[PDB]
Amino acid sequence: EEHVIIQAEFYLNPDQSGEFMFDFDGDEIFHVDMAKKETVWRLEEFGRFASFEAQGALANIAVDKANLEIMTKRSNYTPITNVPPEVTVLTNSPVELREPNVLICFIDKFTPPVVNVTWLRNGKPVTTGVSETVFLPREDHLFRKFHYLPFLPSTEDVYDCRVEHWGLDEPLLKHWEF
Amino acid sequence: GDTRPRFLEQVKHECHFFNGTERVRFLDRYFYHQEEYVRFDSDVGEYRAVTELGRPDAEYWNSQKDLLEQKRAAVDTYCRHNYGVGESFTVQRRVYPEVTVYPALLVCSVNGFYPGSIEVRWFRNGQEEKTGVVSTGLIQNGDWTFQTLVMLETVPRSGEVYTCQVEHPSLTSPLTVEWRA
Amino acid sequence: SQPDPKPDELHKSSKFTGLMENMKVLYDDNHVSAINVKSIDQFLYFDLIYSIKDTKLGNYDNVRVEFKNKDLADKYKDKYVDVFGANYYYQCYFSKKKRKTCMYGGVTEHNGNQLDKYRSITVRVFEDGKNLLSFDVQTNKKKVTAQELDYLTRHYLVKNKKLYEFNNSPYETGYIKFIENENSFWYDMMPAPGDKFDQSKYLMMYNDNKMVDSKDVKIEVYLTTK
Amino acid sequence: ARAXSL
Repeated sequence: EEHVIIQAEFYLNPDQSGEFMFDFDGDEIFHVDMAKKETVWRLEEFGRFASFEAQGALANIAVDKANLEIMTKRSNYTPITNVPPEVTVLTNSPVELREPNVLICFIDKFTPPVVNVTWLRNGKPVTTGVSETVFLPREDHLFRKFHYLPFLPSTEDVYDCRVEHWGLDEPLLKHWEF
Repeated sequence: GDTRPRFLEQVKHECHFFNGTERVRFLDRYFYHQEEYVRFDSDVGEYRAVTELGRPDAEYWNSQKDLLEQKRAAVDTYCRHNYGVGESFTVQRRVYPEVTVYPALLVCSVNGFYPGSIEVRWFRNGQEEKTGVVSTGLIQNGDWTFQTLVMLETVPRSGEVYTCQVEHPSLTSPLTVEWRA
Repeated sequence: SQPDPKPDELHKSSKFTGLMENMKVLYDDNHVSAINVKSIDQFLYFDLIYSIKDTKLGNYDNVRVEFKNKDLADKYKDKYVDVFGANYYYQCYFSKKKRKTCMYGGVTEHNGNQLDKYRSITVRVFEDGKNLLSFDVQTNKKKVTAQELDYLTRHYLVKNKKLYEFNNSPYETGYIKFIENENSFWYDMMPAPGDKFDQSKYLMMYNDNKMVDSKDVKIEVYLTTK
Repeated sequence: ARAXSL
């Protein structure tokens, strides 16, 4: 291999949540917002170079739901075993005071694809300019996910990426500080 | 917390490319939770159950000739087609790395590059350092950029010159950052 | 409430190069109509699936009703309701648990919303500022979705004013304004510019399940000729 | 881009 393009989809019950995305060498090209029925390019620039009929994706998710029900029954209602995420917090760039950076909360190797991620600055939740990716597929078929918190490095701030997942008894907090 | 049973269905339509699009392998994979139960491998040409729970599907799907016909043409109408469509901003994507050297133990942080293929070497007085070099490995930032840190444990001599050199597809020649003790 | 259409804000039919037929069919004879039904399933958390038979031409047995949010779906999930909406088939997809159609909003609780006789709502049509046609549309619902009234209004206009034709429209611009107690809001009646018309995306404007009081609503249609 | 689920 040189490259691998994967159209990954999933449907989860009872959550009734679904996802449809394209992955290139591990990076998300785009995913479909099934409610707004729009293609969400991982990098805006992508939308200027290619196109995709987001709505076509609902056909797949509809089949996936149908298949899930068939398989659910076939497995005699065997549920998924939660697999807790290993969480890592790093910066996207070397840290320098007064130089904007981004805290990256890498949530890896987990399932089911449902997680609550909160950023805490000095023990308090911070939402300012945060962003995240949808659930990215792994070759072992667990999931990866990224959460981002732009921030201005300070010797007086401490951060924590708090991750809630059914594989964990309590929220997992990954700390970061200058 | 919510302990209600969860049931997950995953489907992955994979396109594996070799030497450009010379060789392409298409995989139509179906998973129940994390367990793949049925798949269509273009190198095989038909759906094959991966677990007994898949047999039912592999049978009904191979029974549809218009269906197998579609899947067998997938390497072209799907994989090669999409490869062509996204080639310029995926396959040809080249973002150069920024290299930062700072005293930790010297740290060479290479950031924001794409693709992942990269070579980062530590030099001391013009000689490559092999022993005492540790790398965090390739790190995917999740935004189509990578980063990696290569550390060098050393004891500089008077005015010792350390050099972090990076080679990457985006650059014509190595990118060098020299730090003098 | 909502400021009237600003200059160049309304879609120009001339700027639409696809087939207006695709817009026309959304306001032709066919539409979804169900009285006193309860959702029997859900595809995604923001929709509800109803078992509704196409009795005019049997094109479907199930209807997917998508809402702007999970709250709306939850609000009506276990309620017996009346469903009325402009439906579509292209890009209509959903899994249940011989065929199907989709629509947005168009849901009102049945009980306590019925009128013993049909109530008329006046529609005044303006063509380049001139009111050449005015007619009433009927509903036996105390609270009706703007979608239903919009559909009834446009359908009458398609038959009588050729609002939408196969290729394009005799009207350049067009918007339907709903007025209720010195408060109003409107919808752009023309397709977005371009060679293609996305029925599902256009109809998505009805996913807020917006309703009006049939007793106090008034309708005004402003069309500009070409 | 072309989408490819049975």
